[PDB]
Amino acid sequence: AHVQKKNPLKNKAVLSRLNPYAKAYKANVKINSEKTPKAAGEKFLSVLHEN
Amino acid sequence: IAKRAEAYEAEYRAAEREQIELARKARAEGNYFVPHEPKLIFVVRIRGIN
Amino acid sequence: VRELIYKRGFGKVNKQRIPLSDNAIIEAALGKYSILSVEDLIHEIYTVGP
Amino acid sequence: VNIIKKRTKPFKRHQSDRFKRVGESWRKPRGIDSCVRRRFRGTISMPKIGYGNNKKTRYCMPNGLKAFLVRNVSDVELLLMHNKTYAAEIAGNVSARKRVEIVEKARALGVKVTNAGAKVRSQE
RNA sequence: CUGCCGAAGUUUCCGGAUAGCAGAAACUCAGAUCAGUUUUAUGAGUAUGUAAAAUGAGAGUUUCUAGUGGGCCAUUUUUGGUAAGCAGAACUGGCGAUGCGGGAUGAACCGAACGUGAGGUUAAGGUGCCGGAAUGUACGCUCAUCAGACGAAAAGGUGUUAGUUCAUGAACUAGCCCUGGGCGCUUAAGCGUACUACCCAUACCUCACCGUCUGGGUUAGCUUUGAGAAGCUCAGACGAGUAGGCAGGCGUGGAGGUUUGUGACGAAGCCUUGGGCGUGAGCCUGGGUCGAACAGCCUCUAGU
RNA sequence: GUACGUGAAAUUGCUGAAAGGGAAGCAUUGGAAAUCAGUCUUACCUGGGUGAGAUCAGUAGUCUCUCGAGACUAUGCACUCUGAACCUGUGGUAGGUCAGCAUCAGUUUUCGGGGGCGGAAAAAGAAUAAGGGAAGGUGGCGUGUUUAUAGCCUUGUUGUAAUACGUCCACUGGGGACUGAGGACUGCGGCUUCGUGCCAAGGAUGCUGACAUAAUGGUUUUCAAUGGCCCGUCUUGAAACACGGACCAAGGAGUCUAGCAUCUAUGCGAGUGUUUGGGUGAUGAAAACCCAUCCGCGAAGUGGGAACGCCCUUGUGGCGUGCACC
Repeated sequence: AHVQKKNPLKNKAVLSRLNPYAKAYKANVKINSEKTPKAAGEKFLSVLHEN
Repeated sequence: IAKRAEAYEAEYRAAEREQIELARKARAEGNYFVPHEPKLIFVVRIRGIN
Repeated sequence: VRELIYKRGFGKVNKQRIPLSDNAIIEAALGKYSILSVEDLIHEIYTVGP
Repeated sequence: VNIIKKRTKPFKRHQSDRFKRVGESWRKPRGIDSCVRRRFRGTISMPKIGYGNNKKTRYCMPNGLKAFLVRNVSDVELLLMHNKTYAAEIAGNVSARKRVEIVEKARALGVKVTNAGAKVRSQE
């Protein structure tokens, strides 16, 4: 048993064996849009742009 | 395992988003955010046995 | 953490370096702690569980 | 499992070429100051267990067979079940009369003979 | 011949009894302890110590039983110093039993500690040529007619580069230049800094193989037959080595047994740029020479 | 061929080949030259024809073993069998070194395409716009100006952004190199309505090409590149140094024995030990075999291994060897 070690990051068949979740993963989800509320008050900006 | 693995990944994403949102509100409002100090560390030995 | 346990992941089984090629290897050694897979092992390591 | 030799050169005794009184049969150097025992750079190699050959291919001739020493027709018939694993090698002191009898018997058994042409002539 | 284990190189009294280091045997023992380790806080005086937390490892033994009873390189702390060096304690490790990459070369400097190999990647050092690798990028100093690359030293510099202070100047500060491995190099192939590329160790990774150690499997011996159970099989880790210890083997003379063994159709020996086997001691074999005896296996023996 | 069996090494002469310039021999890797080794397609399968014979006879006898098992002897060649001989096939498959490619698996190196998420939700910038100054532009008179017939900076500000950097994708497309351990089946998985199903899932397979008078490698001599000190002893910190060594062959050093102790094996066991001696041994008789009387030595509370019965199991209860505690 286990004559050869196969890398789950390269062998996709070994990955499905070890992780029964990679089938439904959906890595790149989109959470941003064209209404991004830039959040940096004038107090913080003044401190940052100080001296 | 499929349900547990899915739960773990959602936990990581929620925690990562929580840090981003909390820092965003601290930056915008005016105070400062101090995230939790690390609890897990990876050590690599770089010197030989001599 | 995730890639280390996958590519370079080995477990101490009967004082032997047995690679974690199957979830049954992890369960047979950490089943008493409700760790049954590599993702449970990753979750325990990354989040520093009990 | 093809035959692999970790080394083909022999291990010659140190200073065996310099002196005719010193044979080339390997002798482990005992001098503490000797650079060969200390295994310096450029010096000759020493027999180590790492040089040992594969157990499966050990004792195997380049054709994959193991030499089995044979002195009469009784020894050839022994390789009936092992003609794919062993080759018959007639001893050096077996006369040319017995060598002929061995060679004909080995031919029917399908047994390779390493020195089947020694001490004999052919006449077709 | 190979394999495995492996020191001490010095406390204490005083040629030894020791101890200690390294092995064997007889044990018991994880619901237990141990540690060239860090802690918690308070006890005492940041250090030091404490009982009970973290990390790692299963540990404690009792008996006897080989070898050693020095030094060197020195570092550091450190005492006295004394023209000045230097010497004196402890401490620290290394060399001593240790090969390898670098250091132009190198017994003690920088890396790294070793089974046989393939591939990859590095360390210390390096990439003008010798020499494997950018005559790479960016920003600066210097032109040395004794450059630089590795005390005559105080100063002198109508030698400078930048800056600081006071303020037309004055000095000051810091750094380069002068006076006091080879070839060659000069907006460098020198020096300083930053940044990517690249070179390669016996080191690191992956794989194969050798061996040792450790753990596991294997009998109503199942048509998987793989029960020389002293066999077969699975797995993981490891590999320097002096003294010393322990295993397994190779070879020689003779003896008991055995091969219903080899031999004048050529024994033994010898020669040979013939062939093969074994990590090795060694063994088998072709040809030549030669002319009467000789060998394998099990055991015994020794003027081996 | 009496300088006489075999005829080693050191050493010498001649001949042949090769290399020559000073540490050298030697080690590693290949070239060249010389030489050598083994590996071959041949068989297998199938069909018919012809004859054959026995382990075949809707067959007769003998022998040896334990009805039938072997060996034969006659007689037949169909019924079966003999891949049996040959003709017929010109049927079909065809084994060892090299080489090439393709599908893969392991390791690794090297370019590229996208997509999320972070930062001042990048900063800039294009761009809406108010003001100001000069490295004063343009006008005005080198001096001073404030957009003129350039514009610059600052500021809020125009629809939002984009990009860079960091990070992630169980997103994706190529190139190169090394490796192929194992050897029926099991297992974990993915596809698949299910599948003696298929698969990149407990380690390489498939498709081809070249050669026997050759291909491929080995050996020897030499060359090239890289490295490389002379051993043994003694010394001391390792050294160094000083000792031994012209060469070759043969000989040449922990042996035998008497005690003692340890460990192991073997026999017997409160015993044990035949061999001072006697008996005996017909064939070799210094052996082996047998033993009368003496004698030597020896002797005269807990923990806990293992097992039983209960307890879902742990655990409890009864019973404890050896040894250490009491």
